Amino acid sequence: AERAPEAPEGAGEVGLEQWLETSLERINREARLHFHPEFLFRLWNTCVEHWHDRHQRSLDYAKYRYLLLMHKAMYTHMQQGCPC
Amino acid sequence: LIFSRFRPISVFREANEDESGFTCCAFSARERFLMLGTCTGQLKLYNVFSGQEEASYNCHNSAITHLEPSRDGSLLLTSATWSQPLSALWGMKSVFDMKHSFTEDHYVEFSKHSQDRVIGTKGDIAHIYDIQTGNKLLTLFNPDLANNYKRNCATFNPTDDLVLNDGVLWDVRSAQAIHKFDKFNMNISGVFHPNGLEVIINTEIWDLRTFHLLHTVPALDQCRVVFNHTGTVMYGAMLQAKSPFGSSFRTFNATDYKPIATIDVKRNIFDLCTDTKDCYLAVIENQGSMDALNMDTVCRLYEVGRQ
Amino acid sequence: MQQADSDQPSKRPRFDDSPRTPPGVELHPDYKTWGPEQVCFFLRRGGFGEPALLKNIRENKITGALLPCLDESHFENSLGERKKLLSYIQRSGQ
Ligand SMILES: [Zn+2]
Repeated sequence: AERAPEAPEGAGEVGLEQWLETSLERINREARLHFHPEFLFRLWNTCVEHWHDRHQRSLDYAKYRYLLLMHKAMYTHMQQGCPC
Repeated sequence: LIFSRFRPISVFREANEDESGFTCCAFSARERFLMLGTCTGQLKLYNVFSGQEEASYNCHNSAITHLEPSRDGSLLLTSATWSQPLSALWGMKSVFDMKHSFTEDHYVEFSKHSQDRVIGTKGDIAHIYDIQTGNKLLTLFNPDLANNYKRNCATFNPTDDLVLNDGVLWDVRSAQAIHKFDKFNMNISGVFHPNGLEVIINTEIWDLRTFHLLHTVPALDQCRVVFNHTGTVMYGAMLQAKSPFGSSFRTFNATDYKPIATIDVKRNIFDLCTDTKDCYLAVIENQGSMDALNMDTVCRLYEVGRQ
Repeated sequence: MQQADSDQPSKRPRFDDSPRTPPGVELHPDYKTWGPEQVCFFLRRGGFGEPALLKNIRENKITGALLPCLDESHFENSLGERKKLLSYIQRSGQ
């Protein structure tokens, strides 16, 4: 039958903190080239007002959910076709 | 005309997440697995029969936009969204390792007949790489003939003789443009019919022998087009120029370009794919909202033929 | 064997595993260009992210240009808080 290859050695090793903040740094720089700040703040504000404030989750969880939304927004935009 | 009926039978979610973020799908070489790409760069293999996550890999630093296994299960091509390297070639046989990266190529695919080459796309430029060495064999770019399509994907014709890039037809062995197709949209660069006779650019269907227009088909506008294994049917799902993904996909007859159905899954379609035996249709479905918060994206499996 | 630049954590943050135990990008330079979303970020940084206030900011579509022209009666439509908010907007940068 068809076997799925083993994960590489060392997968999953990176820490959340380091991965989260590197990610947030990269995607934020990148997003600013494609979106106007109102949009960027719409995603940030929902995530923080909803996950951090109403549902009382850690800022890291809220940031993580913002990261997920920004990635999908970057995905949509580039599939549509980027002028630059 | 059995491509008028589809019955949802299975659903895949990301198993370790509150919100699923599939952005891409492709059946594995021997179709035991549904390979699902995620919005953060991960690749995940689900067993189609059992429905369970059988493997997870970390491939890129941005959403997966394209997956192509090689027919021999040796290799996998992936593309990301905006993070370098944008595309890469991976080994599939014992351990998952990266064979080669294509730093600036935002889209890649295998040559069709003999899968020994990768053709990549960086903006208006097409690159042809050798699979074993990863060396750039040639660069296809003609500044005079460019159409500057915003969604340009270079591609080999079925026999690897020809390349379509940015609406220009290239003869591979002379490495020269032999025809520019006139531009009638801003985005879609086009695709070869599997029969090797026609070129489909957006609405316009062209004849390769004579370069005469055959059909204009308004339903295809801005649609990502997908042929079933036998080349009889094209699936089509809009992505326009509130979510820009179409809520539905249309099937057509690949011989006469006449509609067969218009299927509404009541969810934004991110991608779709179909197996070779034409049993299943996998569709990445997203929960559209005016609400930014809800972006849960799953993969629903359809049985083709069954109501 | 794993490329370290494409690596991700194996543990994913989960809602039920992420309780709070008790910034990202920057606003436009001139207040005038702010939509209500940038105004809400601004208000939250001052400690005025009461969920009711930001709801009104959105429904009434209050922009940044508008933001200097307001009074405590508007802010009613908690007298002590209204004084602080009125003070916050006054003393601020843009
Ligand atoms: Zn852009």
